[PDB]
Amino acid sequence: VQLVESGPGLVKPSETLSLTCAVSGGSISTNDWSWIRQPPGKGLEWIGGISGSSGDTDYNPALKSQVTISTDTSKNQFSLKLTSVTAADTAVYYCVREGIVLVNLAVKNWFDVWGPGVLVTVSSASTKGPSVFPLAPGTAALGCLVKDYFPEPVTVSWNSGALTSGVHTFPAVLQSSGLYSLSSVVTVPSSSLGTQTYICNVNHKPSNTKVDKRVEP
Amino acid sequence: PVLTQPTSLSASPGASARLSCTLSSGFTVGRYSIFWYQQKPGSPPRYLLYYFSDSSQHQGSGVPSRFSGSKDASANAGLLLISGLQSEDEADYHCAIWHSGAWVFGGGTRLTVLGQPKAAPSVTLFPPSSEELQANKATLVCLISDFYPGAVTVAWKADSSPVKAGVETTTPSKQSNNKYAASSYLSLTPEQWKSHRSYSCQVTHEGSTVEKTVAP
Repeated sequence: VQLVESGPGLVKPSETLSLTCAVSGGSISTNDWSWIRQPPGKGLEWIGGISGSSGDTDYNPALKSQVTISTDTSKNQFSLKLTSVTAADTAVYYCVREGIVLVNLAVKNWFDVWGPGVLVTVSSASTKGPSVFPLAPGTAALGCLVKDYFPEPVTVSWNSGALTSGVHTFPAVLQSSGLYSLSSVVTVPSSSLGTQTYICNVNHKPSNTKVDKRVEP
Repeated sequence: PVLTQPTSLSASPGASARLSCTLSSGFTVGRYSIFWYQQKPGSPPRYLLYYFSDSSQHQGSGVPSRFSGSKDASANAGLLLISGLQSEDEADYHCAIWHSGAWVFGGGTRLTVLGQPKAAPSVTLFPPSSEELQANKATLVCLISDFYPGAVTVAWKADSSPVKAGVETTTPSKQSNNKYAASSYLSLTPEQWKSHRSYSCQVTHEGSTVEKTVAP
């Protein structure tokens, strides 16, 4: 049995998050199913469950007003609908087939078969190129701050790719504004600061923008 | 929370891991079945087992006997015991219980199986650039590197007072030297930045805390 979550990776706040779980090598009608999500860097949260046989549902009480979980036996799918989303709904979403076993005549349910999960990001932001600011400096650390761009990704190089040693580019953060930010840093000899030119090259393909920032002491 | 798990834990290969899942006092652990899941990077969680008592428990299919469940009544906690630790056992371990029409999850414990020497983090803190300030913005950038295991906590301070608002922090990831690095940001207004004596980025890693401070 294989589960594959599908749906838009981006949803605007107050709008509706919709996701479909395609199931192969198994029948929807003969099992119970659940949606579970995991915000970046956080723990798991059970959204809700549905009985493939009765169609009855059980939603997380803290999410009651948002959740709709339905089934489509025709195409062997089951879907999730989250209305009026906010930044709290940014997460990796998993569709799951529940396991069931009887122990001492007691029913035990667990999360048995999992899909790979899909990231859904909530942001009101539209496509926007980055603003690049210099992070001015034995050895010396200098960098550039790649601020307020959307969407991911960007790539960073130094001196058009001629500088790779000691270069470290960090993962992006999602700010409360709905825009991304990251930083790249390189460690260079202090004596090179007055002789060598250091430029960070930032490439943001989604907006077709490249920004080069000369970083000076 | 209902279920409290340590954020991280580390142990040596071949040793034993004891992962705790502490239930808040309204939830007597003796009354609940504790479910455990194992999650490896970029991959969905995997059902390990559930445990209620010695006579009421079940192992997940394909899950070796070295993974076992137990309870600590005096601590009101569910336990996941792992013997003969292998490097592959490195994962995020989640506990869960069922209560009143809903599943409740713990925060998950990141277990590291030690595979290299421990190392305290190096910290570099950048003040807002002149260019950013002139664009009516201010960002403090705290770069953290060269640490192992890959679990740290980041706290920001305005003068000596803690600051939570405007903080974003990345999950630690390995660099080319096989050690971990992460980054944290503090967003400020130019006036906030200029009106304070100093701001600090404070990083905790196991028994050490490293703090860097910048001033306008």
